Amino acid sequence: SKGTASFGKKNKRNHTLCKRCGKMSYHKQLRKCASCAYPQPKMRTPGSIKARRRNALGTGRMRHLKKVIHEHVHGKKVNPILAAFWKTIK
Amino acid sequence: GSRKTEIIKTRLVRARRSNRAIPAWKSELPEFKDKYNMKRRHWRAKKLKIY
Amino acid sequence: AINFAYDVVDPTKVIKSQIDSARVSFKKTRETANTLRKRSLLNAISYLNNVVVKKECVPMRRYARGCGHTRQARAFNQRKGRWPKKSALALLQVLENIKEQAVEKGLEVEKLDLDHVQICRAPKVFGRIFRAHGRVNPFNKSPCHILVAAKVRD
Amino acid sequence: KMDCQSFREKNISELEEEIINLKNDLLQLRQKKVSSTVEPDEIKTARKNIAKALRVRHEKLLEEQCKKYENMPLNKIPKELRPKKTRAERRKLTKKQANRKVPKVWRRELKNPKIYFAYT
Amino acid sequence: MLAGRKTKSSLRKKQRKALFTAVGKDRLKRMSSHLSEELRSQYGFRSFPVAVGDIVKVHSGPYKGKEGQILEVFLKDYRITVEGCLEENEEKENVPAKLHPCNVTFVKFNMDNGREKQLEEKKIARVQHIEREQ
Amino acid sequence: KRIIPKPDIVPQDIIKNIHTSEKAMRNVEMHNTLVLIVDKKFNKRQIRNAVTKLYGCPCIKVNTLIDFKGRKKAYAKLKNDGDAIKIAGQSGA
RNA sequence: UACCCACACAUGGGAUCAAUAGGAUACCAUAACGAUGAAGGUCGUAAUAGAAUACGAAAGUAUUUACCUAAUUAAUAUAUUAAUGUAUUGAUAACCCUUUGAACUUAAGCAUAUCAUUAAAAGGAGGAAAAGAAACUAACUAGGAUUUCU
RNA sequence: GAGGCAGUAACAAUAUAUGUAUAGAUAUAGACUAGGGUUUUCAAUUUAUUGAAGUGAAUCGGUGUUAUAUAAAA
Ligand SMILES: [Mg+2]
Ligand SMILES: [Mg+2]
Ligand SMILES: [Mg+2]
Ligand SMILES: [Mg+2]
Ligand SMILES: [Mg+2]
Ligand SMILES: [Mg+2]
Ligand SMILES: [Mg+2]
Ligand SMILES: [Mg+2]
Ligand SMILES: [Mg+2]
Ligand SMILES: [Mg+2]
Ligand SMILES: [Mg+2]
Ligand SMILES: [Mg+2]
Ligand SMILES: [Mg+2]
Ligand SMILES: [Mg+2]
Ligand SMILES: [Mg+2]
Ligand SMILES: [Mg+2]
Ligand SMILES: [Mg+2]
Ligand SMILES: [Zn+2]
Repeated sequence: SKGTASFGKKNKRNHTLCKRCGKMSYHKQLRKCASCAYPQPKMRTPGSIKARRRNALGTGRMRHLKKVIHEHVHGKKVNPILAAFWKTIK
Repeated sequence: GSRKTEIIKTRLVRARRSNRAIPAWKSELPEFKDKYNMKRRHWRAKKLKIY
Repeated sequence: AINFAYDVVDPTKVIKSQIDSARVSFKKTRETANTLRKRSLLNAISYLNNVVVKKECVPMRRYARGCGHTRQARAFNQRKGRWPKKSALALLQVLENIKEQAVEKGLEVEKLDLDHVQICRAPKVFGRIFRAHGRVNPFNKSPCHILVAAKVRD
Repeated sequence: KMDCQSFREKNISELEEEIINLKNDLLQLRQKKVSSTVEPDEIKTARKNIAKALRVRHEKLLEEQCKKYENMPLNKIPKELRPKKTRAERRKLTKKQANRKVPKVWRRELKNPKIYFAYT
Repeated sequence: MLAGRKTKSSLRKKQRKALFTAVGKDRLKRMSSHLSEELRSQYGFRSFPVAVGDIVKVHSGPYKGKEGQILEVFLKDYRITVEGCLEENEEKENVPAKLHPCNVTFVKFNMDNGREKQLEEKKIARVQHIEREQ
Repeated sequence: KRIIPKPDIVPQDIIKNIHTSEKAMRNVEMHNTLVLIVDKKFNKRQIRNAVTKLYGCPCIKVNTLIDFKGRKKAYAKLKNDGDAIKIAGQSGA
């Protein structure tokens, strides 16, 4: 049958983790992520308008860009050992 | 199923740790006097999707 | 903290007791408690024990569509009767607690009478069921509040 | 507690013996947590002592590197000691290179300089 | 308008967010108190922030007139407790009262943790402001 | 390979403490073995070399384990008799 | 006893009114990424720790920065003598320059036409970009590189 | 958010005067893989809630070779 009698036969799993995005959308036979398209260098364009909200620039941790913005507003504190050395460069 | 890879075990250990009620030493504080956890799950109701 | 609808003229010699949101069906405890008012407290505990051992019946008056006839309901000039178990055990626990406060305040047990008996509805507790062709229907239950006051005779 | 001033006093060889003796102190404290009682602020002061001690060591090796590469051009020194601004600025050409001009232009403007004059 | 932004604004909600989410030295200066007249002759400024253990006197409110020493300071609530004052609870009246430090004037100081160094630094900076004007 | 290096790996970095369970106490007396808790990233060869540096007693074989709570435990056999009772007494267990 | 009406007192539910560390629109300034390892992810660190939040074995308050990731003991090219040095690769969701390019719809039907030098898609840079010093406009008593407004 | 129909349809209901036992009744049972992930064991309070403990490999699986320019837990 098509209904209740055939849902017992579903015990095979096809998608696994991806290395780059972290979602469970990496096909193990086609060898390609269905969300980020992993083995290619460039990332995939998302499917809808709401999909650009979910992982944009700024919902993360921003380990580096938090620093770069902070030197724009306030000046950078310098190391005095490094400051004396750069004046001795030719 | 007693035959796991490395990634499946490391993800499964972390998912066991996060299913816990609030400890009793924190509940005596004024902040958490009546507050309780809402993100608990049951092992028979909802599945974890780890594969 | 349900308030009573009883108007107390004398603060002494009036004993109150209360259970809030008891896990008994509402339509069955209403049927048992309709004939407890204007009775002695000793006659009530003897009467409710006969309902558990099926020797006296309860006359169904308000919610009575589909009840079997019996001969034990001739004492009330009626023709319908039933013997609910779990509703009678919940009312028996209330009447024992009134008897204990009377001996603590030193009152006389025989002189007491039942004066104010009312019950009312309570908020629900929801449930679930799974029917044919994959549809889901509610399966909830309905508790009640129980309020009883006792007064000495003159 | 320990001050950051006392670590700057000592020698390089004397700095290393402290880090091991501080690391031995954390071992006996952690065993006390399992088999006994531990005061509610005792481990945290011991962990922050080693973080202050390692930071003086990283500064003392760095001043040795500056004396070795003191007077050289920029392509001789390692890339970590180079000054960093951003990637788009390192590829920009200098102020001296941008203002150089052809001999037909700078010879002409030297003959007719600027004049300061008054109202109309 | 994140937290502790210290703005020049006239809206009701923008100014009140700076009162709740202030931190640092800005939280200290909200809890200041008025000087006595004889203390004003010694130094010359108007007010100064409040520390623990100096003798104060209430000048307004239902507790008017009483004088006591400071027992606690609560930075998260902008409240203090003064000796000799009682407040009713559901069991007793032994609870000390909680007051805002804008209703109190202090009479005698308390010199701890370099307190004399700070007071003499303000008295130097005040008179230089007067010499700029003339 | 870098200019300024990290310091050397010291045996206080690998061993954390000594387990004090009921199953660990049976392994001390009847079989002269020590039950330690180590860090997760180190292998079998470096664990056995560290134990003979700390307590000064030779260790022969080490069986490791990763339990369900995320730790890593080691079962360290000792060569000479009476070592494990002496070590656990001086360490305070 | 049940059915109906009137009055007084108690249950059930969250409408009305008042407040508010939240949003919406317009204007002004800025227009700072990445092989010196970015954006994003996985796992760990609290004296008694779950969610949230901050942080990397120096880990729950001026340096360090675990493992994947353009992810690189490489690839396409240049210079010196198989080795060494130099330059490019990834992110964008507004404005700018090229390539490719529809149909729904209107014509009261429809096939040239319109929607349209548009939407989607691809390539390339900057705080702006593109354009710019007549192998022009005019028929007057003649004007004078580009851009923007009426 | 809460009614009528309505406590109506539809489902569950072994014996002993003293018992950690004497009897009755229904159902074949046990191991590897795919899937599940602490349900395991014990203690305390009433198929629940909280807290501890528990998985040890030179010879048992993977990591190795290939199926005529990415393939095997038989
Ligand atoms: Mg199949
Ligand atoms: Mg397939
Ligand atoms: Mg499996
Ligand atoms: Mg299921
Ligand atoms: Mg019937
Ligand atoms: Mg059914
Ligand atoms: Mg179904
Ligand atoms: Mg092993
Ligand atoms: Mg249209
Ligand atoms: Mg048409
Ligand atoms: Mg039409
Ligand atoms: Mg048509
Ligand atoms: Mg066209
Ligand atoms: Mg411009
Ligand atoms: Mg240009
Ligand atoms: Mg049946
Ligand atoms: Mg359990
Ligand atoms: Zn992916």
